Amino acid sequence: DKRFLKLLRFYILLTGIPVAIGITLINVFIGEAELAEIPEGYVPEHWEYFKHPISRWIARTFF
Amino acid sequence: MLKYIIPTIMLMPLTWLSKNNMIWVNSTAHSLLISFTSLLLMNQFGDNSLNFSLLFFSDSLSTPLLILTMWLLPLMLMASQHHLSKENLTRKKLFITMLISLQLFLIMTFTAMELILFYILFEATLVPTLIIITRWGNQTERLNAGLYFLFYTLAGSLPLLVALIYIQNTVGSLNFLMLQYWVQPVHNSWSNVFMWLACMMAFMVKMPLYGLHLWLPKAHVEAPIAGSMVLAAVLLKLGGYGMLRITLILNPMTDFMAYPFIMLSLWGMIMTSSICLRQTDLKSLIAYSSVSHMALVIVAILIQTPWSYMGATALMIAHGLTSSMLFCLANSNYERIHSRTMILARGLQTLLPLMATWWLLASLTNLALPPTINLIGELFVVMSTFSWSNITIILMGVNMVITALYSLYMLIMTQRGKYTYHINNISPSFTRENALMSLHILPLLLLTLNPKIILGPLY
Amino acid sequence: RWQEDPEPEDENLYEKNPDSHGYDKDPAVDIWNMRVVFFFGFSIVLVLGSTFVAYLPDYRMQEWARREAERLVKYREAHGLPIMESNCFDPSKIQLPE
Amino acid sequence: PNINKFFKYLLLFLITMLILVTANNLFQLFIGWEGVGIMSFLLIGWWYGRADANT
Amino acid sequence: YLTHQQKVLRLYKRALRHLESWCIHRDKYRYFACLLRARFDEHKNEKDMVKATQLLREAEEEFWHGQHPQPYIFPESPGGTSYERYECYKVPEWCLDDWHPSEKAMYPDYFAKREQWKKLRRESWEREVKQLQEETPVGGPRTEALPPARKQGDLPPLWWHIVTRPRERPM
Amino acid sequence: PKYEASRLSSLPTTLDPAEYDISSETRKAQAERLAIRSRLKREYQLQYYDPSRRGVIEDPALVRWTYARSANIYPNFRPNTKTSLLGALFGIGPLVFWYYVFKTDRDRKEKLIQEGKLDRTFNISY
Amino acid sequence: SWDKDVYPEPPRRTPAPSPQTSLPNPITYLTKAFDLLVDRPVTLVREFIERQHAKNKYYYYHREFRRVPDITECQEKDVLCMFEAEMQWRRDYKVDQEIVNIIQERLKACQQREGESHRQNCAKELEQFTQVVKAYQDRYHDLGAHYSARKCLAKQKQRMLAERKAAKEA
Amino acid sequence: VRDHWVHVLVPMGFVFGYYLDRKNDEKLTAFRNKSLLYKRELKPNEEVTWK
Amino acid sequence: QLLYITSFVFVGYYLLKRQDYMYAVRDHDMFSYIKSHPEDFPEKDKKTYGEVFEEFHPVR
Ligand SMILES: CCCCCCCCCCCCO[C@@H]1O[C@H](CO)[C@@H](O[C@H]2O[C@H](CO)[C@@H](O)[C@H](O)[C@H]2O)[C@H](O)[C@H]1O
Ligand SMILES: CCCCCCCCCCCCO[C@@H]1O[C@H](CO)[C@@H](O[C@H]2O[C@H](CO)[C@@H](O)[C@H](O)[C@H]2O)[C@H](O)[C@H]1O
Ligand SMILES: CCCCCCCCCCCCO[C@@H]1O[C@H](CO)[C@@H](O[C@H]2O[C@H](CO)[C@@H](O)[C@H](O)[C@H]2O)[C@H](O)[C@H]1O
Ligand SMILES: CCCCCCCCCCCCO[C@@H]1O[C@H](CO)[C@@H](O[C@H]2O[C@H](CO)[C@@H](O)[C@H](O)[C@H]2O)[C@H](O)[C@H]1O
Ligand SMILES: CCCCCCCCCCCCO[C@@H]1O[C@H](CO)[C@@H](O[C@H]2O[C@H](CO)[C@@H](O)[C@H](O)[C@H]2O)[C@H](O)[C@H]1O
Repeated sequence: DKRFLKLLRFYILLTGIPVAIGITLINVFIGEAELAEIPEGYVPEHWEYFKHPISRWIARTFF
Repeated sequence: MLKYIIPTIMLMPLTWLSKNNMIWVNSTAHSLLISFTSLLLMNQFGDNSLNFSLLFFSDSLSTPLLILTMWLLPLMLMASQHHLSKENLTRKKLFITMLISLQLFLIMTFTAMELILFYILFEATLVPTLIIITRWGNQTERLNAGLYFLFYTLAGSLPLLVALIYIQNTVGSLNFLMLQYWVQPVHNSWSNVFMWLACMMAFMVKMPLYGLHLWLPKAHVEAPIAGSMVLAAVLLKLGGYGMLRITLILNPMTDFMAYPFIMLSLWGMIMTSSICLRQTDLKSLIAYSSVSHMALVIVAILIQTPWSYMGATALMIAHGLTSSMLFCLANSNYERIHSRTMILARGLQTLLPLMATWWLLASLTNLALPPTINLIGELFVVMSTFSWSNITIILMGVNMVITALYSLYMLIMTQRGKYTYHINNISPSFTRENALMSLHILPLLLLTLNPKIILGPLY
Repeated sequence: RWQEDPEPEDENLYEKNPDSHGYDKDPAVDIWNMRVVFFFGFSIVLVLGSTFVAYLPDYRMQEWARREAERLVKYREAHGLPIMESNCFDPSKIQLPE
Repeated sequence: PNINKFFKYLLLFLITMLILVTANNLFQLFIGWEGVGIMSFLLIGWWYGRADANT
Repeated sequence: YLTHQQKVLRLYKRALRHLESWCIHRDKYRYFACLLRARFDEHKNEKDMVKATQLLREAEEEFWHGQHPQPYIFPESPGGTSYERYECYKVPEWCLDDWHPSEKAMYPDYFAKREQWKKLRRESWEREVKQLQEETPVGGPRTEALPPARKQGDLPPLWWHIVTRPRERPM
Repeated sequence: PKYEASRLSSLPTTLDPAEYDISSETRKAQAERLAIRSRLKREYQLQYYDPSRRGVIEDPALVRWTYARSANIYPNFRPNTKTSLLGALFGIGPLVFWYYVFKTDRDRKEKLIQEGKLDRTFNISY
Repeated sequence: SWDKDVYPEPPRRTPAPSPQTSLPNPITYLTKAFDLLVDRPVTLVREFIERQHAKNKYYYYHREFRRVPDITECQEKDVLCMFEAEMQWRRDYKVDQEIVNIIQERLKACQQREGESHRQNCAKELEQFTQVVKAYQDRYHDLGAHYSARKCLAKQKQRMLAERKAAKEA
Repeated sequence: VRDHWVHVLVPMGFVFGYYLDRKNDEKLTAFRNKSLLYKRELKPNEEVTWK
Repeated sequence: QLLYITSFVFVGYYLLKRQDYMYAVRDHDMFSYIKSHPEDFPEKDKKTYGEVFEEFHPVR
């Protein structure tokens, strides 16, 4: 039982720490988009209608 | 959906071309990768569904069921590889092939745009399921359980075939997007009463509705663990998913045709919940618990309100993980004592401390402790049936009491008290077993942090 | 009666391998089986999958609807219009029977 | 021997009560409502080898 | 299965314990304990057993009327407040066979001595079975009683689960 | 004041008049009961104490009990005036009862809504 | 940060401290300690983060949906027109849910803000909540889980027919 | 490698499936830039609005 | 194994050709008959949903 919990803890943190650190760096050194009116005659890409950088990347890459 | 159909198909050459000793490792790893990619189906819009092509579409209803389906396959391989260890290699691969082919049919079933295509795949799932129960079930009664399972389904599904073909002749299409726009009201007549019954009974038998449920306790007591997991988690939901779709074209006749089936469900859930208090076989008890939980889903679908449809969807997902957990927990005891009798091995918390925690967590979700998605789904149904008729709260409330009693009774009887003196082979929980339990409960409890993704189209 | 093999005795995996994870009799296969399950199950699907869900771009347009509602409530109250009307559709576009 | 678990259950008991007392909506209140009930079950049946405690 | 004497002596013990529950105070209980003992003493030498049975039956009816509804119970007696309290801490000795080698390594002396007991159990078992065979009538045993060992070096038949049972306060 | 037994409160053994009137025929029966119990005890203890055993001591009494409580019922079931009347009384009756309770409640509610006498002022969730 | 007209707030009126005691106010000193120990370090970290954000300014937009013909202008069974009319109706339905939520939020904030005087001082918010709920109920209530623009239009016409009938007999 | 060549079957099945899903879209472009909601004018370098 | 594939494909190709031709003939026959009998296939007068009356069935 002790071994399983250590293994479960290790594999959750294996990617859990890189993701937690990666989000903190993204939030600090990139930041969220700021709301702006669509400039006249400009057509935004579908991924430009979202605020968070990770959300924009998800929509751009996969959706 | 081809990005999921083809890699699912590729699991079969992978299993057959693997090294003899790597069939479980390879099939488990790659079906987890498929499960990972299934999260791309979360691209859902507020107005329109995700319409891939002429054959397949996904919306907020089928998407959570698709993700549950693809998640269950690696869990089923984990659960099966131990009791199949003695089986010869070719028959091990045939077992895995039946599981893979079941997933292929299921993902096509939940995304089929045309209702007759949905029918064929809805029926195709019987074949591998029947083979799994009758070929790899343990006891003599698996043959009878196979027959009851097969003929209960076909007795209802054949009339559905006639009704579906009849609808296409009259309307010109069975495409579900087309029916959304060309649906016409169903007028009162004896012809329409039987069209309604033909459109619904097949899904009722699968749910199962109280009175047509006797095949399900049989199937579970005889199925291998993987059979029980897929039966409880997904195959029951084929009925709910089917009902949620076909009720579109049955209005307003459902207003009065639903009454007998609401009475059977409302009273049925209290009967089946009460029955659980006296069950002597652990698998049979969990099976009767499913009938009670799914009676709520039938009521929710039949009263057709936004709150009831959201609750029905959440309940289907929540019950899928919980009932699959409970069967896996019961099976892990079976692999030690080789009996399903609940009263045989007692006081297991003294011998298996961590497994008793999984037992506690599974029981708490089964009785719908807030804020689990089990409770969210049940609560949304209770809220909507109260408006339908205030008196239903008495029946809903009584079932909540009985549900807690039998869930904790199962926990108390098997885990607490004194251990049985002569049972001296209770070996420590394996890493595989602990991982299997946590791969059920952890996604279940994580869904509480973002419930909207399991609430369905009405969200 | 007939010629049938006796029932074999159930084997405890821990006897031969006290470190067994319960996946396989072969210790090397047993450890690999544990690793794929734990890595692809927990590290990938559950961690990255949970992260992916957390950042879904406005799932089903709930956030856009709130922004749109704010825009309409602002414009309607500025111009002295009803915040919401009982009629979803313009009556001038409807021809009642009789 | 399980004093550590005992103090964890006492702390969880207290947390679910504070959720109950500070809740501003009925669903949040219900979380604390049922939480204290379940923590009562686990602490009343602390000595689980005893049938009377389980009852 | 109870003789007349056993029934009388059980009622005497039971009646005194309910009397003590009513009286509470030791000096008061001593006074009425002697009065009750006198009542049993007057009919001590009854010979007509029909009369003795009638006296016992009437006494039991008297006890039922006058019993305490909430008598004192020793804490660890059945129905007491500590009954079965420590059963959750009692672990059977066979569980040590499943310990990981590193767990066993923490108690090298305990497990060396444990192997001696297992050896003693193994080498004694065949003789224990044989002794029970040759001492049991044809139609199987008629009572639950078990015999002692007869020779030197023998152990009493079926001793393991009595000798190695969990301690009453195992933690 | 005599003891009155009930289903949920048995007669105390010390007040049982058959407890004292014990014949040689009744002592013979008690001896035979103790012989069956002792024979089963020995059979159990020989396996329970066997050092080489690892597993479960299958108990036929437990197997018979679980078998009787399920598989053995329908074969020994006879449709007759008792099971049919109990089958109807507690099988169809509750469904008909609840149908009328809910149907009557919903007809009353629907008639008030159509006439505009049911207060639904803030009812926009359903 | 948000539009004050959409989420209005009365001008806040705080009384000035007016001690009638020689004892010091412990809250005054804890406030100073909190400002020094908690707020200032927190503010410094935020200002560092805001400086990084100012180096990477980028924008996102609120999607604009052009109006298309509604279900009233669609020929029967013309799925192409029905589809565009139906999707628009679904978007408006989601917007109307959030408009009710904004009004409910105003009502709930007034109730807390006005304290024991809320029954009198929140009349305007209560009246607005009552009207929008009535309007919302007329549009969308009773449509069922399989709702649509078609069913919404049918409900409206039933209401229009009832209103005309009553007006005639008057 | 002869040891680990089976591990490409499912990943290649996903790539092939992904590719065929995109091919499916090329047959459903009858309304690309023609819906009343989204129809607009093409940007100077744009050939199609989506693919 | 190669001839099994080739034989199936060869026969399959011609069976598919007949399949498609038979469906082309069905459409050709149907459209000609509709042209020959305009009186049986009148061009439908289509009303909008604003003009069409549908009953409302509340779900309450
Ligand atoms: C914790 C790890 C999680 C892994 C999954 C997420 C991986 C991707 C993380 C986000 C990557 C960066 O995200 C991306 O950054 C740039 C900002 O520089 C944004 O790009 C935007 O701003 C930049 C200026 O910086 C300009 O190019 C432009 O104005 C605009 O495109 C993208 O809209 C955003 O989506
Ligand atoms: C839960 C996690 C799921 C894990 C899934 C793992 C499989 C991932 C499959 C990746 C498929 C990427 O597929 C490819 O990605 C690139 C990103 O450069 C996209 O790139 C394009 O995105 C959009 C499309 O309008 C536009 O900005 C532009 O055309 C281009 O940037 C392509 O549209 C897509 O063809
Ligand atoms: C033109 C139409 C015909 C198209 C044919 C295309 C594929 C032709 C494949 C020829 C090679 C097949 O290879 C033959 O089958 C399997 C898989 O390799 C091998 O044997 C197999 O045994 C077990 C699985 O049962 C595994 O250890 C491993 O998959 C492999 O060793 C045989 O030792 C080999 O002789
Ligand atoms: C209402 C919609 C669904 C209706 C479905 C009804 C169709 C019939 C389903 C079961 C078919 C099984 O077919 C046959 O049934 C009988 C009992 O019924 C089984 O027989 C079993 O029950 C009978 C009767 O108690 C016993 O005598 C027999 O020993 C036992 O094995 C047969 O072994 C099975 O071959
Ligand atoms: C994107 C796709 C991701 C798919 C992930 C699939 C994970 C599959 C895990 C495979 C586990 C490793 O499989 C195993 O590894 C070792 C080292 O490479 C191989 O080679 C081994 O052969 C012998 C052992 O008999 C030794 O020399 C040594 O132990 C090792 O070199 C084995 O022949 C192979 O069976």
